[PDB]
Amino acid sequence: LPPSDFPENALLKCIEKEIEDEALRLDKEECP
Amino acid sequence: QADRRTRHHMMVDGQINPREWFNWHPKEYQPWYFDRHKFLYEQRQYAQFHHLLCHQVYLKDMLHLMRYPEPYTHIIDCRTSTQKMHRWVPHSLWLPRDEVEYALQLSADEFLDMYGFRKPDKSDDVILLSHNGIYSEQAGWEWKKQFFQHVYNYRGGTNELFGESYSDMNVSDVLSPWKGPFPQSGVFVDKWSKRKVLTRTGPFDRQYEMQDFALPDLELE
Amino acid sequence: SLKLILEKLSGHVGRRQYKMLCNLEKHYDKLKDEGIDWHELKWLSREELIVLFDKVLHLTRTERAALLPAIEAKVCGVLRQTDSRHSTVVCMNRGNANHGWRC
Amino acid sequence: ADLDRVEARSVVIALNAVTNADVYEFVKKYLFNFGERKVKFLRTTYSDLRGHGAGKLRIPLKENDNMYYHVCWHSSIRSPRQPNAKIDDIVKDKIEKWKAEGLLPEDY
Amino acid sequence: TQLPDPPYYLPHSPRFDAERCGTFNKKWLLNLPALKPLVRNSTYLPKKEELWRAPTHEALETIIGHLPYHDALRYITEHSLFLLFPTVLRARDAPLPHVIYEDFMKSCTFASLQNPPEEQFALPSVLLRTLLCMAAYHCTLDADYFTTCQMLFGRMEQQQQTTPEVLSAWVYCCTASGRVDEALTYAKYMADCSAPFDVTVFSLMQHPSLNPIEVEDGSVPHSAKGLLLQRRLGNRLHTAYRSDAVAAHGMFVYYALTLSHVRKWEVIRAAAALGVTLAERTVVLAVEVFAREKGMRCGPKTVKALTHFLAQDGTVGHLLYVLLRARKNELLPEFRDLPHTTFSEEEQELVLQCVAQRARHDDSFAVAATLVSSLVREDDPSELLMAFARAARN
Amino acid sequence: SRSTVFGPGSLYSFTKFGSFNRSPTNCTLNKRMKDIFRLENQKHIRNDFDRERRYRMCTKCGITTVTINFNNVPSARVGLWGRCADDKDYTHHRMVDITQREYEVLRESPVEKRLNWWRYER
Amino acid sequence: KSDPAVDNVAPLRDED
Amino acid sequence: NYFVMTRTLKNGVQSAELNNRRYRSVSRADVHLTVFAPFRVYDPSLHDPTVDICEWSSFDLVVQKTVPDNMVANKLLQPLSCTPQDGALSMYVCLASVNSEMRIRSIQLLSMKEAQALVEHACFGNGEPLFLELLRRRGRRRPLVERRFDDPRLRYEEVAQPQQVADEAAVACSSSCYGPYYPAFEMLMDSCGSAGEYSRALCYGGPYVSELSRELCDALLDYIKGDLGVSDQLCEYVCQMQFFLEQEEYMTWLGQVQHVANAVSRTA
Amino acid sequence: SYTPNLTSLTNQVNRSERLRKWGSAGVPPGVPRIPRLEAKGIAILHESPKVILAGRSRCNNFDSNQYMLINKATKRCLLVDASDDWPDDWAAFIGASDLTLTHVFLTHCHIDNIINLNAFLTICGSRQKQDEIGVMWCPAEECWVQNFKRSCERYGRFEEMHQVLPMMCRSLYTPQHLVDPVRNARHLRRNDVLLSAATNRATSFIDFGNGVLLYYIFSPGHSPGHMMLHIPTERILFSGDLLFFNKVGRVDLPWATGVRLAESLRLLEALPDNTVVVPGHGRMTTLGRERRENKALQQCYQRQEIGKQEVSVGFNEGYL
Amino acid sequence: QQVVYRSIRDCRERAFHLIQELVSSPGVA
Amino acid sequence: ARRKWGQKTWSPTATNGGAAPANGVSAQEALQIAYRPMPPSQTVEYEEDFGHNLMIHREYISKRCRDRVSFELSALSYSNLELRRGQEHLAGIMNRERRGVSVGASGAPDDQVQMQTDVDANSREVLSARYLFNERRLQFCDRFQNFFQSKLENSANGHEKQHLFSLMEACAVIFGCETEAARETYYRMFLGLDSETLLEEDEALRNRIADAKLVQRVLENNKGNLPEEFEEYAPLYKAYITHAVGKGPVASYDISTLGSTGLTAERRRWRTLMEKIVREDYHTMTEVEQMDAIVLNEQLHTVKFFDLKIGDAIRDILQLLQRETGVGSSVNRDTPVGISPNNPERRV
Amino acid sequence: MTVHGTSLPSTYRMHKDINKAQRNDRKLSGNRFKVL
Ligand SMILES: [Zn+2]
Ligand SMILES: [Zn+2]
Ligand SMILES: [Zn+2]
Ligand SMILES: [Zn+2]
Repeated sequence: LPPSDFPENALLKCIEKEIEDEALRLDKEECP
Repeated sequence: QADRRTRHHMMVDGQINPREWFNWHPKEYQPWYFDRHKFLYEQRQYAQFHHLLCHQVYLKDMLHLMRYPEPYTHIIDCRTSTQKMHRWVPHSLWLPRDEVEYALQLSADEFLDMYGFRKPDKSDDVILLSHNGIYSEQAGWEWKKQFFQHVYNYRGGTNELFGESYSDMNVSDVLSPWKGPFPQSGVFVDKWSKRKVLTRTGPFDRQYEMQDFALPDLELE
Repeated sequence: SLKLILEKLSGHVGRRQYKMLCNLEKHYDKLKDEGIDWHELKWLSREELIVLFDKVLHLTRTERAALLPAIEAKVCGVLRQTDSRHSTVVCMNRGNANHGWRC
Repeated sequence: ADLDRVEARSVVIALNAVTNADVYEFVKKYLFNFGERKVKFLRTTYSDLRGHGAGKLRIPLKENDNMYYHVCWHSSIRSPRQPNAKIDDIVKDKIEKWKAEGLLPEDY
Repeated sequence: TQLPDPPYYLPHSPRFDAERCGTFNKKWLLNLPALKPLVRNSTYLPKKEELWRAPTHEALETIIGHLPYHDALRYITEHSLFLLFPTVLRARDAPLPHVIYEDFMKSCTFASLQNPPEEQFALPSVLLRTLLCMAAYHCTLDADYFTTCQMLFGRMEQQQQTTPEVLSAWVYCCTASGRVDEALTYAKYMADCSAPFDVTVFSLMQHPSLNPIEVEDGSVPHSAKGLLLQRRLGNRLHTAYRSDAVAAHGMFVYYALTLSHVRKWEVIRAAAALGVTLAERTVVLAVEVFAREKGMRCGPKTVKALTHFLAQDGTVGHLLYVLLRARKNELLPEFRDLPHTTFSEEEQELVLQCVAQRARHDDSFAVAATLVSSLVREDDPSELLMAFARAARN
Repeated sequence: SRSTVFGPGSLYSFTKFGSFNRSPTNCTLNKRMKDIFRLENQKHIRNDFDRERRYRMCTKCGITTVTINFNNVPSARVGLWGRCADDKDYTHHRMVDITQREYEVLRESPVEKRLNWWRYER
Repeated sequence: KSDPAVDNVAPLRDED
Repeated sequence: NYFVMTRTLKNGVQSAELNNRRYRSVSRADVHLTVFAPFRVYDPSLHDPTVDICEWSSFDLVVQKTVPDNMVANKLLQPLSCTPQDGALSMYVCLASVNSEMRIRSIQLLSMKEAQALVEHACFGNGEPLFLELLRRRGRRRPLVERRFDDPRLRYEEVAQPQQVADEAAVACSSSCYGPYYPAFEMLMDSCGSAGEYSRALCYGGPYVSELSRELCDALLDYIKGDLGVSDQLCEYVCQMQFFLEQEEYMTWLGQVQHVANAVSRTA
Repeated sequence: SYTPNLTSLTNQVNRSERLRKWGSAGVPPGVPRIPRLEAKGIAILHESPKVILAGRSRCNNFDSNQYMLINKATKRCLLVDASDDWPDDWAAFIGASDLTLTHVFLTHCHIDNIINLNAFLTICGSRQKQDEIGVMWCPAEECWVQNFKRSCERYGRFEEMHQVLPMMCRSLYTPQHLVDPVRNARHLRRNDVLLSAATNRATSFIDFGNGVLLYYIFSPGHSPGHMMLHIPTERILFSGDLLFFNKVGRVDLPWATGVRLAESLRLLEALPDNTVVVPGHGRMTTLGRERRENKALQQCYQRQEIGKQEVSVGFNEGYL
Repeated sequence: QQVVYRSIRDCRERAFHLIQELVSSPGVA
Repeated sequence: ARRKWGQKTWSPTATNGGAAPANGVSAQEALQIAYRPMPPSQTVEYEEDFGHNLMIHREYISKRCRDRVSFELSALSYSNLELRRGQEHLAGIMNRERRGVSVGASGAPDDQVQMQTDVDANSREVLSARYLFNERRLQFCDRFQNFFQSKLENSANGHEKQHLFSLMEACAVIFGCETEAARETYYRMFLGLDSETLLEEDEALRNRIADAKLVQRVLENNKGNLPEEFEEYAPLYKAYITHAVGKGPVASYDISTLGSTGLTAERRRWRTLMEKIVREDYHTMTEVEQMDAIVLNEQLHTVKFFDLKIGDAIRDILQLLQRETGVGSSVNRDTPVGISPNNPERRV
Repeated sequence: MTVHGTSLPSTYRMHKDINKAQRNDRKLSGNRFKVL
C-alpha cells in the first residue's frame, strides 16, 4: 500500500489488523 | 412567521445530574430600567458613546432657520435613498450618509467638484437631518470624527417636518434561524466548558449573564 | 388549582423552553366568574363542554386543542406540598371516577 | 413653566379628555416632560379619581380607557423594573413558479 | 528625480480617469517630506490630566488601541463592549483576519452579557466585510493565503449571515488570489439572486493598495476623490446592469492595476464563456487596453470573446480594429509558432447573425458587414481595404 | 475563568507549561547518543520515500534542521522551542537550504565550525 | 407621492 | 420532503478537498457520492428529559465506485468487486447529526447478491414474504420539478451531471451479470420511504459502532470526513438546508391554502 | 466571588441575590479564625508498632481536620492537609515529641486545606532552627493555587492574602533565578515533590521509613488533582474530600466534574471493608460502611447498572 | 418520465418517437 | 477486536514500574515514546541539531478535525505569509509567558511590586494609587527627592511637589530588582524600553539604511534632489521601484516609517537616561538629558493610568444608567425643552 | 429599597421566578431495568 497511490492507509491497515485478531482469538467457535 | 423553532443548541439543565463545573455560570440578567422606548443611540448598548451624541436641534429651531437663515449655519440632508425623498427641506444640501467618511477626507476644491457646494468650515454650524434621525446620528459621529466643533442633529427630521412616515431601514443584524452560531460547532474549548456555556436557565428570549467564577456559600448552611 | 394549570399550559415547555402560543390565562377570569372550578370542570359531560367552550368561554379551535389534554387526562387539581411555603405543584396524575377524579 | 408642580388632579382631568388620534400622539411625547416622581403620582391620582375617590370631583370623569392604560404603561416604564413594492414583487413570481411546476393545478 | 512608470497599459482618457485612480503617483512621493513633522509629532502620548479629563468613548478607543491585542480582547470580553471590535482590528500585533474572526466569535461566546443567540453571535456586516477585505489584500500580497480564506468563508457562511456585502468581499477575495472563473461565477450567482454588488468593495477592488483598516481610519487623506468616483461609478453601473457586469469590470481594472495582464484577459474569456453580459464601459475599456497592448498579450479565444462582446454591444470601428489587429498579429513572424484564431461554424454563424441584426437598423454596420464577414472567414482580399480607403477619401 | 480565554495562559496555549533547557550545563553526551536519536536513523522513515525532506541551516545560531512531510502538514508550531542565538525566538533564524550530502558532513561539526564553513567556505 | 396628516413646512410656506 | 446531493471524485480519493491542500511558495476507480437528506429532525429531550440532545437529524449517504477505461496499473490483478458488472458493491452509511456533530448510525455493504438472496432464497426455498409483497406494490411517483441549489462554481458548468451518472449505473446494473434482480436492488437502494428501510433492515446493518475498537472508530471517521469528503461542513449544511427548504415548502403550503380557499368561494 | 464587571454591576438580579442570601447587609460574612477559646487539643487517634496517627477535629470554621503520621523508628512526622487555625500546638507537640517534620502532604489546594500553610512552614522551620519542610502536591492544583487570593477575598481571610505560597516558589522542577553576582531561603526549595496523575500500586508511593509505604491515588471530581493516601499495612485511607461519613464531596465548585467523581468512587472498590477511611471533614468511617450505607455510592452503582454511560454523582451542599 | 399506455400500438409509436428523439439529439463513430 | 459494554478482558502486567514508572525512564525506553506510532500521512516530524544536543519535534493532526478545528489549535500555515505571521503570533504568546513569571509568582521577592488602588464610588476620584515598595526602594526615592529639592527650591509648581516623580518611581522599581530577566520586563511595562524591542527597532533601522543605500545605488546608476534622512522614505521609494519595473503588484502608502530615525534615537536616549538614574548618576545632567527627563516623566505618568482610566470609563456608564428617565424634570432645567437655549425667539 | 432596590417578599418572588424550568418539569415515570 504505497501512500502516493493509496491515501486510505489509516483504514486499510486497521481493517487488515481487524481481520487477524478476529480470527486469531480462541474464544470463537468454528462450528455452529 | 408561525413561530419558527431556532437551530441554536441552548438547553436548560436536567433533573438528574448535579450542577457542576462552576467556572462558567449562566444566570438571568434583568437591568434596572426599560430602554426599548428610547432613541436608538440612547439605549443601553450605546452608553459609552453618550458623549459622542450630537446636540439636538428641534422643530421650532428648524422653522426659525427656514424663515430666517444664517450664512454659515449649514443645513445638510443625510438621507441616502433617492426613491424615498419627495420634498426639499429649505436651505439644505445633499450629503448622503454612506459617503460622509469619504466626503470629509476631500479638500475644499475636491468637495466642490464632487458635491457642487463648498466644504463647510470647522467652526461653522452643521445641522443634520434624516427620516428618523438615525442616518443623521451616524453622520454626526462621522462629522465629529473630523474636527468639526459644532455638529447638531434633528432627530426625526423629515418625518416631523413634512409629516411623512418613513424609516432609514436599519437591519440590526440578527442571525437567521437556520444559521447555527459559533459555540456549537467548534473544538475551541474543552467539553465541560462547552457544555456549561451552552446551558441557560429559562427561556432563550431574555438576556443572561455569564459568570467566570463562583464560590460556594458556606455560611448559609 | 385552575390558575396554575392554565399558567403551565401557556408558559414554556420542555428543555428547549418551547413557548405555548395560545394564552389560556385570559379565560381564567371568566371561568371563576361563572363559579365553575377545575374539579367541577372534570364533572362536566361532553355536551356541557361544547356549551361552555362556545357560548361562555369563546374558546378558539387552537385554544381548545391546548386545553383538551388537561381535560382528557382528568388531572387532579390538588396542590402538592413542597420545600417552600408557596407551592406551585399540582398533581398531574390521571383521576378516576370512583375518587372524584382526584387519582 | 413648572410642569412638575402643576396640581395632579388638574393634569389627570385634562389628560382624560384626550380622545382624538392626533392629540393622543401629542400626549405620548409630552408625558416624558414630567418628572419620575410626578408621573408615578399621576397614575395613583388617575386610578383614584376613576375608582374609589371619584367623589372628590364635582363632575365625574368620563370613561377614557386608552388614556388610563397608557398612563399606567408610561408610569411603569419610567419606574424601574420590579419596501412594500419590491416585497410584493417576490410574492407574485413564486405563485408564477408554482403554477408552472404544477403545485397550483387548474380545474379537474 | 526621474522615476519610471509601471506599465498598466491603461488608456489615457478623461472618461476612464476613475479607472486611473489606484495608480500610484510620484507626486505623493514628492509630497512625503512635508508630512514628516506631523508623523513625528503624532508618536507621543497625551498628558495624564488630558487623558483623565477625556470623554468615555475617546479614552476607551485611545487606551484599547495602544494596548496589546489579547489584553484588549480580554477587556472587551469582560465588559461586553462589542463596539470596540474595529479598534482591535488595528492592533500592533493583530494576527491574520481568520484568527481575528475566531477571536471575535470567542469573545462573543464568553462575554459577560449574553443576548439571545440569534443576535449575540451575529457580527455586523461592516466587520465581516473589513475582515474579508484584509484577507483579500493579503491574497493580493500572497495568493496561497486563499485556501485558508476558503476555510474562513466555509465557517462564516455557516455562522454569520450571507449578505451581498460579504459575498462581494468573497468575490474580491477570489479575484485577488488569481481565481478568475469562480469569482465570476459567484458574481453570476449574486446576479441571479438579485443581490447588489457592494460599492465599497467595488472601489477597494479597483484600488489594489490601501488595506482597508487605514482607509476606514483615514491615514491616507488623498485619493478619497478616487474612492468616491469608483463608488459612484459602481452605483451608475448597477442602475442599468446586474452585479456580475460590475464585478467583471472591477476584476478587469484590478488585474490591469496589478500588472497581471493574463488574468485581465482571462476575465473577458470567462465572462464570455459563462454568459455574463458585460457593460459597455467594460467593453470599451477592454478595446482600448487591446489597442494599448497592440494585441500582444492575447489569445484566440480572448479574440473570439472580444469580437462576441463587440458584436453584441460595440461600435463598428472597435470590432474592425480588433479583427484587423488579430489578422495582422497572425501574419507577424513572432506569433507564427502560436496557433491562429479560427472560428468554429456555430459561433461564426452567431457572430454574423448578430452583426446582421445590428446592420438592419444601423448603416455603419451595414456598410462594413461584408468586411466583418471577410475578416471572420479568414479570406481577406486587400481590394476590400483599397475600396474602403477610396470611399473614405472620396 | 475569563482571564484565561485568550493566550498567554489560555487552554490550548502549549507553551505555558515551561521551556526547554537549551544549555550544555548538564548531560554531556557523546556522538553515539546523538546517532541513536537521529530522526533519519529511525525505522519508520528509513523505508519512507514519498514524503519530502528539507534540510536547512541557520546562519545566526548555526543549527541544522531536517523537516519531513511539511508540505502536507505545514504546522507553524514546528520549531517553536528552537531558542536561537542568545535566548531569541525562532523567528530570528533566517534559514538557508542545504543539500542532503552537506547536511551529513555538517551535522557532526559544532556550531562555530558550521558558521565558519558558511561564512568562509562554499 | 405622499399625503401626510400633519405638516409643519406647508403652513409656513403658504403665508410666504 | 427531501433533497438529494451528488459528488463525483475523479481518480478516486486522492482528488478530494483535504488531500489536495498543501504548502506552496517554498490509477484508481472513480467515487460517486450521494447524500439523501429527508426533513426528519426532532429532539429526544422532549420525550426523555435525561437525554442531553438538542437536535437529531438523520440523513443517508450512498457511496458507489466505478472503474473507468483509463486505469492501466491494477486492471486484471484481481476482480474488482465495486464494479456493477461484478456484484455492484455499494456502501450505505446511515449518518446523523447530534448537536451539529456527525455520528454514524450504520455502515451497510449492499450488492446484487443480497438483493438476489432476498428475492429467491431468503427463506428455505423462497424469498422473504414481505419483501416479495413490497415489490408487488411498486407504483411510480408523479414527476416533480426539481430545483437546483448547486454549488455556485458547478451551477453553470453542467446541469444533467447527477442525471447522467444515475443512468450510467442503471444501465450498467440492469444489463450486468445480475439481470432480473435489479428491480429488487432499486427498491433496496431506494432511500425515500418505508419499503426501502425495511429492505435494508433485512440485510446485516453493520456492526453496532460503539462496540467496535477505538482504532476502527477513528479510522472510519477519518475515511468519511477526511478521505471521502463527507465532512462536518457538509453535515452542518444539511441541517441548514433541511431548515431552509422546510421554509420554502411552508410558502408553497400557504400558496395552496389560498388557492384552495379561492376556488371554493368562486364556486359556492 | 467573581470579578465585578459592567454586566454584574448593572444587574438587578445580583442585588436581589445579595439581599436574599445575606439580608440587609448584602456582604457575606467570611470564615473567621477559630479563637483560643473553644479550641480542643491534639488527639492521638491510632497507635501501631509501625506508625502513630495523631489528629485534631474541627480545626477550622470550614470544619476540616488536621492529621499527622509519625514514624516510630525514624522519628519523622508528616502532616496531611495542613490547615489548622492554631499551628502552635502542633509545633510544640513536634518539639516535645523530638520529631522532625520533613514533608507536608496536600490532597488538593482548596482554601480549607492550604489556608495556614505558610504559618505551618514558618513556625516549624523556626523550631527546626533551634533541611526545610517539603511540600507534596499535584500540579493540576496549580489552577487552585492562583485563586488562593480570590478565595481569601470571599471568605474574609485578609491576613493570608498577601502571602506567596510555597508551592509557587522555584523548586527543582523549575528554572533557576539568575541573581546578580554580588538568599536561598525563598529563591530555591530543593525539598519539593510533584505527584503524577499516573498512580499505580507498584511505584506510586512515598518511602516513609521502616518499610511503611504511603500510596497516593489520583482521584479527581472534587478537584482537578486530588490525591488520597492509602496505607495497606495499617488499613488507613486518607480520602481528603472524596468520601465522608454518609456523603461525598461537592461538585458545584469550579474545575469539578461529576463523572470524574464517579470514576474516583469506582476506583475504590478493590480495598477491603476494614480499611478505616479518614476524611478531611467530619467523623471517620470504614469503606464497608460506605459500601453498605452511603446513598451516593448506591446511586452511582445503580446508574452504572441501569446503563448510564456518563454516570455523574456529586453533592451540591456540603464541605468545600 | 414514466407514462402508462392502453394498447400495443401506442407503445410501439412512443418507442419509435424515442428512437427519433435519441437519433435527433446528436450518428456514432 | 470488538469490545462489549461491561465486559473487559484482563491482561498481564509488564512488571516495569507499572504503565508509567514513577522512579524514572531510561533513554532507550523513552526513545520508543519519542517515535510513537503516529500515522505518517498526517504527521510532520522535525529535528534540529544545536551543537552538543538535539531536539526532536513530532506533530500529528488528525483527518476528522480539519474542517471544524480552530486555526489557533491546529496552527496550519498553508502559505509563506501564514508561516511568517503564524510564527510571530506564537512568538509573543510564548515570550510573554517566559517573561511574565519573573515578576509575578515564581519570581524573586525583590522583583515583585504591587499597586494599591482605591476609587471613590461617588466622586469617581482615585485615592491612594501608590506602589507597594520595600525599605530599600524607599531609600532610593528619598535620595532622589533630597537632591532635586536642594536644586529646585531656591529658584522657580509649589513647595510640596515631587520633581520627576513618574521617572524616579519607574526607576525605583528597576533599582530594587535583583534579576536581569525580571528587570527587562519592567523596562517593557515602562513604554517598552526593554532591550528586546530596542534591538528590534535597531534591526529595522539598519535594514532601512541598507535599503536606503540600494535606492541610492539605483537612482545614481539609472540617471548616470533627495530628502535629508532618506532611510525613512526608502521603504516607500523601493516599494514603488519594484512596482514600476514589473516585479510586484503593490506600492506602499504606509508613512509609519517617517520620523523613525529621530524616534528610535530618542528611545535609546530614554533608555540610557533610565540606566543613568538606577546607577545614581543623576548629580550631573546634560541639557539634552534634561529635556528628555521632562518628556519621559509625563510619558511615564500616563501609562500607569491606563487601567485606572478604563475603570473610570466604566464608572461613567454606571452613573449614567442611574439617571432619571425621560427628557428630565422641570425642577432641574435652565432651558425649555422644545427649543435651543440660544434661540432668539426664546421667551414666548 | 434604598440600597438593594427591592424588598424581601418581592425578592422571594423573583427568586422563585428566575428558576422555574429546572425546579420541576415532569414527574419522571417509568421503570429502569438492569442492563449490566
Ligand atoms: Zn393526585
Ligand atoms: Zn537561529
Ligand atoms: Zn476541597
Ligand atoms: Zn475539604
